Order: sequence, then C-alpha cells, then structure tokens
Amino acid sequence: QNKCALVTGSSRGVGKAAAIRLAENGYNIVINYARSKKAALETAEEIEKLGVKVLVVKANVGQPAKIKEMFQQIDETFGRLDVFVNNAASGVLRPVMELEETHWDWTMNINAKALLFCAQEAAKLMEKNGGGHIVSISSLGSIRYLENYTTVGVSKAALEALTRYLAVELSPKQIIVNAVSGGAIDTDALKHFPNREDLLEDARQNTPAGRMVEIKDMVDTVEFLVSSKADMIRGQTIIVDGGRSLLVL
Amino acid sequence: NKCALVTGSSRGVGKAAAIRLAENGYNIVINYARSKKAALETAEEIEKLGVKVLVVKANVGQPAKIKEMFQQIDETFGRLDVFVNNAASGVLRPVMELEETHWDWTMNINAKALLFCAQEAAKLMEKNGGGHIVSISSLGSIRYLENYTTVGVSKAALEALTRYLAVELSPKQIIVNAVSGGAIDTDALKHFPNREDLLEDARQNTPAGRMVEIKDMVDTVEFLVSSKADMIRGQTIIVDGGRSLLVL
Amino acid sequence: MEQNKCALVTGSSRGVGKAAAIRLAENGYNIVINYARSKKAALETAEEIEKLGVKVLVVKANVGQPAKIKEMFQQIDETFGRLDVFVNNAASGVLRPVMELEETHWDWTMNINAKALLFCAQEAAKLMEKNGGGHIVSISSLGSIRYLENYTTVGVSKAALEALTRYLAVELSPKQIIVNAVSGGAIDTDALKHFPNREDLLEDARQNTPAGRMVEIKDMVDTVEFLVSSKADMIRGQTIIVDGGRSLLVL
Amino acid sequence: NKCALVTGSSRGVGKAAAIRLAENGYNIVINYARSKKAALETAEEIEKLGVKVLVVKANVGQPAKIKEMFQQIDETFGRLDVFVNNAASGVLRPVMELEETHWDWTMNINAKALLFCAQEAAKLMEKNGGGHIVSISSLGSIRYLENYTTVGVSKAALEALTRYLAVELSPKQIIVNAVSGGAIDTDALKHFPNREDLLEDARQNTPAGRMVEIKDMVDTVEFLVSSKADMIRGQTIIVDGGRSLLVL
Ligand SMILES: NC(=O)C1=CN([C@@H]2O[C@H](COP(=O)(O)OP(=O)(O)OC[C@H]3O[C@@H](n4cnc5c(N)ncnc54)[C@H](OP(=O)(O)O)[C@@H]3O)[C@@H](O)[C@H]2O)C=CC1
Ligand SMILES: NC(=O)C1=CN([C@@H]2O[C@H](COP(=O)(O)OP(=O)(O)OC[C@H]3O[C@@H](n4cnc5c(N)ncnc54)[C@H](OP(=O)(O)O)[C@@H]3O)[C@@H](O)[C@H]2O)C=CC1
Ligand SMILES: NC(=O)C1=CN([C@@H]2O[C@H](COP(=O)(O)OP(=O)(O)OC[C@H]3O[C@@H](n4cnc5c(N)ncnc54)[C@H](OP(=O)(O)O)[C@@H]3O)[C@@H](O)[C@H]2O)C=CC1
Ligand SMILES: NC(=O)C1=CN([C@@H]2O[C@H](COP(=O)(O)OP(=O)(O)OC[C@H]3O[C@@H](n4cnc5c(N)ncnc54)[C@H](OP(=O)(O)O)[C@@H]3O)[C@@H](O)[C@H]2O)C=CC1
Ligand SMILES: Oc1cc(Cl)ccc1Oc1ccc(Cl)cc1Cl
Ligand SMILES: Oc1cc(Cl)ccc1Oc1ccc(Cl)cc1Cl
Ligand SMILES: Oc1cc(Cl)ccc1Oc1ccc(Cl)cc1Cl
Ligand SMILES: Oc1cc(Cl)ccc1Oc1ccc(Cl)cc1Cl
Repeated sequence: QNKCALVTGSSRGVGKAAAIRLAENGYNIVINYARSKKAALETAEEIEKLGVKVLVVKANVGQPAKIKEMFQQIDETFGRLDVFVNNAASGVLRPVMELEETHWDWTMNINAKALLFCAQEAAKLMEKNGGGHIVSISSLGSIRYLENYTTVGVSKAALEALTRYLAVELSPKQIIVNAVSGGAIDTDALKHFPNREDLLEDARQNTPAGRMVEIKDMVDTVEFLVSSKADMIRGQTIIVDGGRSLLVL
Repeated sequence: NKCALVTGSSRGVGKAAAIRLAENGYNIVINYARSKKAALETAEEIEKLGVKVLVVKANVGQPAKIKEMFQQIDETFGRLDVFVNNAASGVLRPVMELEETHWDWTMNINAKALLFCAQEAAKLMEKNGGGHIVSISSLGSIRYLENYTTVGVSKAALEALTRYLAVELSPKQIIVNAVSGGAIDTDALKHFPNREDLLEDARQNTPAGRMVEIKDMVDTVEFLVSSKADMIRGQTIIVDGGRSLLVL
Repeated sequence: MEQNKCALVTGSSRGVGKAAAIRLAENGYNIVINYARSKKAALETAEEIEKLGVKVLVVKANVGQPAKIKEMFQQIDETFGRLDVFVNNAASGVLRPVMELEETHWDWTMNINAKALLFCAQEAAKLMEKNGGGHIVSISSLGSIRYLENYTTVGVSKAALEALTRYLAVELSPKQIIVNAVSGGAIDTDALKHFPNREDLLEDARQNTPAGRMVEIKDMVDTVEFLVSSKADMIRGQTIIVDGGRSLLVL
Repeated sequence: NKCALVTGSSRGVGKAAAIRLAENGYNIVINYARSKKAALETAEEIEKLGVKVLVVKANVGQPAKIKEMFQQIDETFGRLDVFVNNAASGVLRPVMELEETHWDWTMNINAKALLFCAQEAAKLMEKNGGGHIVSISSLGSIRYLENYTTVGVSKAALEALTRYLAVELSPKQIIVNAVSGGAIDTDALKHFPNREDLLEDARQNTPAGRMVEIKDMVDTVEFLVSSKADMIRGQTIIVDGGRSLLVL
C-alpha cells in the first residue's frame, strides 16, 4: 500500500493544512480531534477528494489511554504508519500567580506528554516498514517570554527537549525526529489570547519579512522535514517567524 | 534576619547551599521527603553557625505539601528572602520503556514544584520588598544524556518556568534565575546505571581538568542571591568546567 | 538579461560548492562557478553543468578581496544581467593551536570566510533588485558555536558569518532577499586534510553520530536547495544544523 | 598584590571595572588609545586607593602595540592575574553603506584584540599560577540591533574566541568567560543615531523596571574573576534586566 500519516489536532488550522499537504503528496491520512467533530469530518471529506484513504479518530491526546486506542485503530485500519506530526495543543493563558494545578496538568498533558506516548506507539508502527519521521509544532514561547503564555511556553520547552531525546533514542529505528517553531499566525488559536490584537499588530508591524507567518509557511517546513531531504537534521527546532525573534527594538 | 529555604537540603548540593547561606547569616528552612536522619544532622550543623533552623518534611511533588510547608515557614519565621529550588527525582530508562506514572512522578517533583513553591515564596517575599529565586538544572535540559529523558524534559520545563517567573515576578522585586551543572559525584549518580561512564567522562573530558564539585554550584547560587546579580534575570548559568563546549 | 534564474556559488570548483551548483543547474538555474586557484577543476565543473542544458559563467575571484568580488559581480551583470540565488560557500583557514596563531592567519581566514559574505551580499542585493528579490545561503559548521580542536580561526570566522547572516536577514528583508545559513557536522571531503587531527574527527563522526553515518555533501545540498526554494521564505537569519544529531550528545 | 589589566579603562565600563579591582586590592594597568587626560585622571583616582597604577597608551587594534603594552606590564609588575577585554569601537551604518575600512577597523579593535591580548596575557599568567580573562560583549552578538552590524559581528567573533580560549588556555589554569550587557547610558551610546529610542526601549521594556548601570556589569566582572567562578568556562553571562527574554 501507500504510506500513511497521522497529524494530531488536524480538524482545523496548521494540523488541517498539514494533513491536506501530505494527502496531496499521496499519503493516507489519520485526522484527529478532541471536540470539533464536524470540522474533522469536513476535513476528511476534502482530503478524500484526492483519492487517499482517511481515518478520523476522536482522541484527547492529553490522555495516554486515548492515544493507545487511536493507534490500535490506525494499526487495524492501515497496518502501518510512516509520518507523525505532533501538532495538537491547548492551554490556560493567565498570569503565573493565578495558575492552579489543573491548569498545569491540562496543558502539559496535551502539549508535551502527548508526544512521548504518541511517539512510542508511532515507533512500533514505523518499525514495520523500516522507519519514519516525527515532527512536532512549537512556538517562540518555548525559549522567550509571551504574555500570559506560561503554561503553554513551559510545555513547548518540554516538547522541544523531548524532541531531542526522541531524536537520539529513535535513530536506531530509522525514525527522524525534529520540530518547527512558529511566530504568531492568524488562526482560531489566537482567540484564546486576551491580547490577540496586540499579537497581530506586533506580527504585522515588527516582523522583518514585512508580513505575518501564514499556515502555509509552517506546512512548507513540515513537508521538508518529512521528505527524505532532511534525514540528517535530527533533534532540531527550526524557527519560522519572518525574522521576528532576531530583533530587540 | 533574612530566611532562606532550599528544597531537598538533607544532602548533596542543597545541603551545601543551605550551609553556605547560614554562614552568610540566613536562618534556614531544611526540606526533605524521606531522609529524616540526614535532614536533622544537617539542621544540627547549621544551628552551630548561630542561625535558626526549621526542618520541614514535604514531598515537593505535591502542591498540598508545598502549601503546608510555606504555612510553617510563615508561622515560624514570618518571612522568606531566598528560595533555592534544588530537589529532584526521576526515572532513568530508555524512552520506549517509560510509563505515564514515570513522567508524572518526575515532572511533578522537578518542575511543577517550582511553580507552586514560587507562588508561595512570592507571597512571603513581598512582605519585605522582594527576594531571589534560584533553581538547579543540568546539561540534560538542552543536550542528550543517556536514559535521562524524564529528568532532561523536566529540567527544560524548569528553565522555561524560570524565564516566565523572572518576567512576571519582576514587579514584586523578585529576581529569578537558574544554575545548570555538569556531572557532580553525589548520591544522585547512584540512580544512573552508567555512573562510572559519567564520572570518567567528567574526569577526562572536562577542559578545566577536574570535575565540577558541589562547592562550584553553591558558589554560583551564592552570587545569584547576593544583590550583585540583580540585573541577571531568567538566565541559566552553566557551571561545567567547559565540558559542554566540546564537540569531539 | 537571462530569461531563467541565475545562481552564484563561491568556491564551486569542488566539494559542497560544486555539488550545490550542479543541484541548482539540475533545477534549471544558470550558474556562476567561482574559484581562486583550481582553474582546471572549475572548467571541468562548468563542462559537466553545460551538459545539463543551462548556461555557465566561470569567474576566478579570491573572495578574501572585496575588489575581486566587485569584479566578479560586474562579470555576472555583463553576462547574465541578474542574480537570483547566492550561496556563500568558499572557505580557507589556518588550523593550529591558538597560541601559535599570527596576525596573517587571522586576516587570511576572516577575509575569505566572513568578510566575503558582507561584500558578496551587497553586490548580490544590487543584482537581485532587477527581479524583485532573491535568496542568500551561507555554509557554516559546528565550530561556530562549539570548540573544535585546531579550528579557532575558522570557528571564529563562522561565528562572524552566522552573526552577519542575521544582520543581512533583517536589513535585506525590505528588498525581498531571504538570508539564512546551513551548518554542517564533519563531511569526508578534501577539506578534512587541512586538520592535523583528521583521523580523530572521522572516528568521532563515524562512532558518535546518532544517525549511524557521517553527513554527506548531498545532505548539505538538500538543505541549501530547500532554503532557496520559495518553501522557506519565512525562515530568516537562522542557521540550520545538519549533523545527524551529533551536537545533541555530551558523552 | 595581584595585577589587573583593563583595556579601554579611561572612562565607562572599563574605568569602573579598574576602580573596583583597585578597591579589591589589585594593582592596575589603565589602557587608552586617545583619551590621555581621562586615563591620567583615572590613574590618579586609583592611586588614592592605595595601589600601584601603570598607564599604557595602546591602540588594541594593533597587535604590535598590544605586544609593547604587555612587555611594559611584565617589566613593571612581573605578573598579570586578571585581564578584562573591554575596549571597543565601531562604525554604525546600514549594511549597504559599509566599506572594507569600516569592517577592518571594528574587527581589529573589538575581536582581533582579544586574540593577541589573550596570547600575551597567558604567557604572563602561566608563569604565576594562572589567571582570569573576561571580555565584554552585548546583545547585538546574537540579536539584531539597528545600525550595529560591524560591532554585532565583531562581538559574535569575540564570544566565539572566548570559547576557543576557554578550552585551550585551561591547561594554563586560565579561566576565560564573557559578560554581555543590555543598553547602558555611557559615552558610547552617543555614537548611535537612535540613542533616544535605545534609552526609551530600555526604560520601558526591561522587566526589571530600570536600565542596566555600569555597576551591574562590573558586579558580574568581579564575580567572573573572583575564584568563585572557576568552573564557569567559555560562557557569556547576559546582564540585561531580562530585556532579551521578551518578544512583544
Ligand atoms: N496560531 C499560532 O500563532 C501558532 C500556533 N502554534 C502551534 O501550532 C499548533 C496548531 O495550532 P493552530 O493551528 O494555530 O490552532 P487551532 O486552534 O487552529 O487548531 C488546534 C487543533 O488542535 C486540536 N486539539 C486541541 N486540543 C486537543 C486535544 N487534547 N487532543 C486532540 N486534538 C486537540 C483542535 O481540535 P479540537 O477543537 O477538537 O480541540 C484543533 O484541531 C499548536 O501546537 C500551536 O501551539 C505555534 C506557533 C504559533
Ligand atoms: N549530581 C549531579 O551530577 C547533578 C545534579 N544536578 C541537580 O542538582 C540538584 C541536587 O542533586 P544532588 O545534590 O546531586 O542529589 P542528592 O541525591 O545528593 O540530593 C537530593 C536532595 O533532594 C531531595 N529530594 C528528592 N526528592 C524530593 C522530593 N520529592 N521532595 C523534597 N525533597 C526531595 C533529597 O531528599 P530525600 O532523600 O528525602 O528524597 C535530597 O535531600 C538536583 O536538582 C539535580 O537535578 C544538576 C546537575 C548535575
Ligand atoms: N568538509 C566538511 O567537513 C565541512 C565543510 N563545511 C563548510 O563547507 C564549505 C565548503 O567546504 P568543502 O566543500 O568541504 O571544501 P573543499 O576544499 O572541497 O572546497 C572549497 C572550495 O572553496 C574554494 N575557495 C577556497 N578559498 C577561496 C577563495 N579565497 N576564493 C574563492 N574560492 C575559494 C576552493 O577553490 P580553490 O581551490 O580555487 O581555492 C574550493 O572550490 C566551507 O564553507 C566549509 O567551512 C562545513 C562543515 C563541514
Ligand atoms: N554602553 C553600552 O550600552 C554597552 C557597552 N558594551 C560594551 O562595553 C564596553 C565598554 O563600552 P563603554 O564603557 O560603554 O564605552 P566608553 O566609550 O565609555 O569607553 C570606551 C573605552 O574604550 C577605549 N577604546 C576605544 N578604542 C580603543 C582602542 N582601539 N584601543 C584602546 N582603547 C580603546 C576608549 O578609550 P579612547 O577614548 O582612548 O579610545 C574608552 O576608554 C565595550 O566593549 C562595549 O561594546 C556592551 C553592552 C552595552
Ligand atoms: O502556541 C501558540 C503560540 C502562539 Cl504565538 C499563538 C497560538 C498558539 O497556539 C495555542 C495557544 C494557546 C492555546 Cl489554548 C491553544 C493553542 Cl493551539
Ligand atoms: O539531574 C542530574 C544530572 C546529572 Cl548529570 C546527575 C545527577 C542529577 O540529578 C538527579 C538525576 C536523577 C535523579 Cl533520580 C535524581 C537526581 Cl537529584
Ligand atoms: O569548516 C569546516 C568544518 C569541518 Cl568540521 C570540516 C571542514 C571544514 O572546512 C574547512 C576547514 C578548514 C579549511 Cl582551511 C577549509 C575548509 Cl573548506
Ligand atoms: O557594544 C555596544 C552595545 C550597545 Cl547597546 C551600546 C554601546 C556599545 O558599545 C559601543 C558601540 C559602538 C561604538 Cl563605536 C563604541 C562602543 Cl564602546
């Protein structure tokens, strides 16, 4: 058969566009979501027009038992997996002094713990045909301060560190692991930020490139990192931000 | 007089940090999870230096135990000036063998602890116009150490939390940083199946020509809480004899 | 002015630069080959590229001299009338212990490895404006940010090269010029013969790279090709490390 | 009595560092290129602290003048324990306006100088048990500062040379590191056509709620030469009030 790709959180936004790009390149697709079922089924219908097979799996990736159920479905339906894009994220955006334990656990479980358990199940499927590629999506708040972003920034720093440990430990399985970090993108996720207009204004005005990052720019780097043209890039996080992080003022 | 808490100060780096702060006149809170005998021995040594000591058993992996410990500090000393986040644990095995409990145990003790300890520290620090927070990290936050995934991932989280705390606690005049060490010959190395490899690497490959010692880590902590480092914020200072520079 | 896009690669008579130029030619770019002394190698290279059905200009220019750079870009404007891609690849160096370094060793290395990018980028930007933009990619190594034995002159020059990459990436952005770099681990090429510890570098790369093999010229060229492709237009002032995971390790 | 050299110590950070070391008991070598009166005033101030001072005119962009200066230090004091590479100059212009003379000027003074000065320092230090070398850098080494290309590129070269020197001088018992600052309101800042924007950005956006002062740079230099920083090697410590953490 043909190669298969899973993209977590692919009902909308970056994940959806990544799943479509992989489908355009001949991959069968696993679409994943937590609650936005209608958008997930609509994405699946769009992608099936390309002549690939699509499996839609509801699985909150913050719960390893749901991860394991999802991968059992992938194994039953396709019997293989070749590309895995860890893209889903959630979070609680408030000042650090107001954070509660549930806010930390929710965010860390979905955004960083997910990669460890998805990577384990992905590797077991990838070993069947000789390897594969894993790419995670991160942001500038892993290494810099974004206002109100503590829970998510800390999870993304864990995610990038996990990307390094997996990149070393899964190399014997011929699995290539890396991450792509973005500057701000005008998706539904920005609506979580009470300072949404400030972020957009800053991206529009202060990005050296002269425009904001778009979903296509993140997808283009994902595509490269799964393409076989990037097999000796390992454990790296590539920053796609139009040059915004280079500045001071 | 000012008061300092060091989590995990029954032995190793934390014990030495607490002793150094006592030598500097700070009253001390010693904290442990199970090593009570060692914690009381440490408290006895520190009272010889002429400061007061409070010993608190509190597993920092549990926010409720954290809150209890800072309630005792408020009742005993009524203030806090220095907080060193030093306690760590972990499960050291290959990534494919890790289970959810191994992740939760490690992330709760090593990284979640700083969040809840920092919130409680800040509440006490702002009573007297501020304070300093320093956390202890290692080269595995940014590089690969064998079987160290749970711990390395938690130290990367801790350094990122250090950056977020350093910005958001600045209005309270609290100065927050971290110190990352190369390998040190403490009881922690007993957790590693490759202990002898780590020591031999540190001995032979460190440019300085010797291993990092506890004293080197404490020297940087002492600098970071001294008032001479108040415009260093959110930084992780690497103390490794130059080991991480090499790319053999 | 040429109808098809045109690319310059400095130091393209052999090694990574030669391979990058052949790759760009395979993708339809007309090519400027550049060398300082290896004229025969540069001419054989151009002959292989002409068989791909693109035009090739061969220019001798020591890129450690800004005057020779200006002459080179004057030849490119005269022959092709445009430049769309510029890959700053040439390097030289003096490999010895830091205590044995003399001023001439520093000047030679900095001039060819780092100063070259500034003046080549200025001249490239002037040509790139004829068609509204372009891409500049420089080649660096792990010695920019780490210690590599005997590599002080070159490592310091590559750190300068990577900082110049960031400054150019910001300041050339209004001209729609995208500037980045690619940093490699060790590759079995003619350049390893410059190292008195060549065997130790090879043993290390072969034994300690997580990928289980050494970087090859092809892996460098694959990244170059991506960074000039239009798929990387919002990557700016970054250095992408291509080392099989080697730099991740400690022990 | 140990001896310390600080390049460019007629005014600004270099002057304050020389004063601080003199307060700590070091004999001092003051260095300048053109500000003779200022250098002489500085020496007079320092002589009042009870230490010996040597004033040496040497343009550090010229390795022959560097060699001459260290011969004078050897003859006068017979030793050197601390060397602070602080002198800098530059040409602040957009990248398209830069000429080869602007590059050579800036690179010779800011980066070439550390190589040759560290070579001569090491020959003196290794004769007497070793020493410390600290260079001063800025955020422009790793970030973009407007018009700062020549200086930012030279400072990236300086931080790389700091790494290479840290490794290769370790067998001589010489500890080499760097300190990178945010903006400071010194005479150097008047070379910037956007000085007012740098000052406003530093005052408004630094999380600490104030600008870095000369004293904060000096405090870190003092640490990095002190014995308490002997296992910090080839690191650049950022002193910027947390400014570099932000995006916006
Ligand atoms: N937008 C931006 O500016 C930037 C985004 N990022 C990263 O890009 C990635 C995608 O974000 P973006 O596309 O903007 O966000 P969107 O809100 O558009 O999409 C998020 C996707 O994640 C899914 N998801 C959320 N939680 C879970 C969960 N527990 N389990 C399974 N799926 C889940 C959502 O599905 P559902 O509705 O069912 O929850 C949705 O499909 C994230 O990792 C984000 O951190 C990085 C840099 C910048
Ligand atoms: N040793 C090394 O090579 C290096 C260590 N580090 C870091 O240094 C720090 C100290 O390690 P080190 O001194 O070597 O180790 P030690 O084993 O000597 O000391 C660990 C201390 O932490 C305490 N501790 C462990 N878990 C908890 C918990 N849940 N709650 C409260 N206290 C706890 C221990 O007490 P108890 O016995 O009661 O559990 C002990 O007092 C750690 O953060 C480690 O990550 C960093 C780099 C290198
Ligand atoms: N080989 C490796 O392990 C690695 C190499 N790199 C980098 O890759 C790049 C290419 O190296 P590599 O292909 O291995 O080296 P090679 O020796 O194979 O080729 C070097 C090329 O540079 C040219 N060159 C040297 N000096 C000048 C000059 N002054 N003016 C114009 N051309 C000049 C040479 O031509 P001529 O003979 O006429 O002088 C030759 O064409 C360099 O930037 C290097 O730092 C990076 C990481 C690893
Ligand atoms: N001010 C700031 O915001 C920041 C400064 N820095 C760094 O701090 C260091 C000191 O700068 P700062 O104190 O602000 O500047 P000042 O202008 O106050 O002092 C500069 C000193 O350098 C000397 N100097 C300049 N060129 C030479 C030369 N060729 N040979 C010998 N001495 C020379 C000057 O003496 P003379 O008059 O005789 O030439 C003078 O004593 C520099 O490395 C700078 O890059 C870093 C971050 C921020
Ligand atoms: O990580 C991100 C970073 C930025 Cl700058 C913008 C959006 C991002 O993505 C998220 C942020 C918060 C939540 Cl609740 C969910 C998502 Cl997807
Ligand atoms: O973090 C560390 C890094 C290193 Cl190189 C050596 C020891 C370390 O500390 C620990 C490692 C594992 C566990 Cl279980 C507990 C501790 Cl205190
Ligand atoms: O930069 C490099 C880094 C490595 Cl690991 C290997 C080779 C390199 O390339 C050079 C090294 C020295 C000189 Cl003189 C010339 C060149 Cl092309
Ligand atoms: O390096 C610096 C960085 C900053 Cl933010 C401010 C001043 C600096 O120092 C200089 C900058 C330019 C010149 Cl001509 C001379 C010097 Cl001393």
